Amino acid sequence: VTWAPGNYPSTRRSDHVDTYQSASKGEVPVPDPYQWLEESTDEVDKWTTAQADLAQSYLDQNADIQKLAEKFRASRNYAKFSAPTLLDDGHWYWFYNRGLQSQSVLYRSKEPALPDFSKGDDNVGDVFFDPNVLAADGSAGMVLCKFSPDGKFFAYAVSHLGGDYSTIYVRSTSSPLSQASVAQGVDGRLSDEVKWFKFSTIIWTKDSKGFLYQRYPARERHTRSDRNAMMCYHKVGTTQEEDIIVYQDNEHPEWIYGADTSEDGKYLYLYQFKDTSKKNLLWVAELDEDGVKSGIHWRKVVNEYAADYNIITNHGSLVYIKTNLNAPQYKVITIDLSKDEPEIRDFIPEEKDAKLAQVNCANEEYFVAIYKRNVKDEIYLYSKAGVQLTRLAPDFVGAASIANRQKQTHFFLTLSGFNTPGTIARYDFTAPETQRFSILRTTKVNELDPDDFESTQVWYESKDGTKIPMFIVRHKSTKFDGTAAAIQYGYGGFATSADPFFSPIILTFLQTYGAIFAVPSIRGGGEFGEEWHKGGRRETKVNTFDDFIAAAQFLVKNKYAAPGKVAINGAANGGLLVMGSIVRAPEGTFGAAVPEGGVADLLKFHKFTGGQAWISEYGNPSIPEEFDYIYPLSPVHNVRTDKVMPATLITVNIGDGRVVPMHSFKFIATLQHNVPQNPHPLLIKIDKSWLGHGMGKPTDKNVKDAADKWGFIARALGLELK
Amino acid sequence: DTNATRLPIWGGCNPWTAEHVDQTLASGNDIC
Repeated sequence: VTWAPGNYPSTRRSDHVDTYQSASKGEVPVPDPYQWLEESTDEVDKWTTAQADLAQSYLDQNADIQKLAEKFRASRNYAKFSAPTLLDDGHWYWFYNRGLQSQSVLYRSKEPALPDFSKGDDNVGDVFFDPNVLAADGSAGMVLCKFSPDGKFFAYAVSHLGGDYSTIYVRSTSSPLSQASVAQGVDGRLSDEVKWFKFSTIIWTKDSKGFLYQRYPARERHTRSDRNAMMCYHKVGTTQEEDIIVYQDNEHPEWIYGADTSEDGKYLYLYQFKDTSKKNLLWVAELDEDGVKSGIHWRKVVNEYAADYNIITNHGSLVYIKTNLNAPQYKVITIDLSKDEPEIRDFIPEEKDAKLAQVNCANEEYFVAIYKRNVKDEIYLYSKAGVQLTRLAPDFVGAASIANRQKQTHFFLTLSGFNTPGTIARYDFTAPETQRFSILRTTKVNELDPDDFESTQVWYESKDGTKIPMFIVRHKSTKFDGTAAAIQYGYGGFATSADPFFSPIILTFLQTYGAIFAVPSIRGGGEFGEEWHKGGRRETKVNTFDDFIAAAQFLVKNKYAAPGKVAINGAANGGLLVMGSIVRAPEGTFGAAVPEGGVADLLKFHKFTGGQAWISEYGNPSIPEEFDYIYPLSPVHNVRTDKVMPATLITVNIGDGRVVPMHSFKFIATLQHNVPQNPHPLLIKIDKSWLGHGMGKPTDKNVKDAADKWGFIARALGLELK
Repeated sequence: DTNATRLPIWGGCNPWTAEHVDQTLASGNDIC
């Protein structure tokens, strides 16, 4: 009912001890007094209720949270839309959100012509597929979808609250799903029901008769682990009992699979992955009149784990592939399958100082390429002969992506950044030269003016001398004079790049309080290719934390931010980053900390759900040499009694299947035990709605959770509303 | 892509924070 120092809920300490092997020390007994917080019991429910009530009572003292909620709701209340796609029926299809809807709605053009979108989405299109009505009570979400190549069918993956897998349904594209259609008649879908779908997409064959998908074994209620994956094929207009097993491997039950089909109908491709590193196998089958069947003959083109290989397209037996083989910034190769021993050659060579992030074939023979140089995307068009023809959108600063179908005479680019809400560009091959590139739509926001904000990139030095760039965003009236507060974000792993992105919530906060936003490109990410990742993983993981701490220290030292006013935030691996940073950094480096759904027990992560796959990133705690570098880094095992911690709000969702909430529960119990008299509050907020696989929360709930996180940060850094 | 769907990460199209909530812009990029 009321927070003060030393007023935390009583938390039983058990006598559980685990024994590990260390290469340098031999046997190490490790106490785990909060092992019981791994479980789901009455005692755990009482403990979570008491923590969550303590956190809510503290937030209730802060009258600025309700004001932030109103500011944030308004900042998100503007229409949003995707790039459109032309199907073989001659009509264009795009997603549209009115502003605050929980799931966006798939629209279809009224006429078979590219709409003039300035007239408004409802005047040029009608509803084709509204995912909000999948269940009457809103408890069902569409996680992904794919139209067939001929445009006649629409496949869609659905999750429900409480569920660990998705289910694929199929419907005719002339049978829409709307409020009106559900009130007036039957659903209008086929009886097809493809269950146990996970960690996959939907890959149609070019004859439009069916699709490939990954599934797991059927499981009765009476544990939580996904093994023995199967790549399968489902024929449209049949039931799942008739689905074909395309590939599985009982000798390697942890491996998983992906697939692709070539545009000309000639090839089926199989990808295999052994863990979360960027290494895959690649096998190739030739299709014929018999289609997809059991006993497919596989040519094992890549059959050892060594590099990342992803198919772009083919012309006859020449196959174009994006790879990092001997090329950590990536490149394009060709593999010629007409030879018995395939001949491998560079098509677009590796750029030493820019990462090849994406390549698509457009208008049958051209290639569109996105390079990421200094964490900023650049777009180029190439000929069939591999000649760089031109740069597109040369003044754009941010992140970019391509949307097209190989056979068509246009493509789109979707562009966004720290002050670019969402621009959709079109390139039309049939128009005159000099009139091919144009802007289809621009996203207009609410209350905010993106021109009021300056985004720059600066460089700092890490502990070992390494030079690291960092994005900084401010409202233009804020000075770098040692007085502003800073919010610093990070992820730090798995070769994921911390790219620019647009958030109306972040910019609203910066303008409200005169704070700055900082995004350092720390090692472990993929900003500078595979060597950047290698610089912060397994035995070099410590560098990720050193880089993040040095960024915060640089902000204060060079007067971007005031001493003691740097707050840090991150999610999942980003939560690990925040929790490890508060433990390792000197006292007073940070003024607030918010880890969301984070990893924290680095000795037991591999014992739960899909954690085994992350041995690629963190190492294996049961190998003696690797224990020696993991143990000194595990946040749960390195909390001390003698360092003041900053104000901390841990957040978790109770149904999280990817990162079990165990991790956060153990960290917060350990904090409260070790520094019970800490002058700043150490709290955990626990959401008890059990989210289904791949589902988000409702919009209204996301607005409220954002007001709580940002209001907590504001108060901890001593910021007031004017 | 396939392998990224099981990272310890917040949400496809690289949503590495909670403020990535709005995915409408890229959601049409690969639907056929």
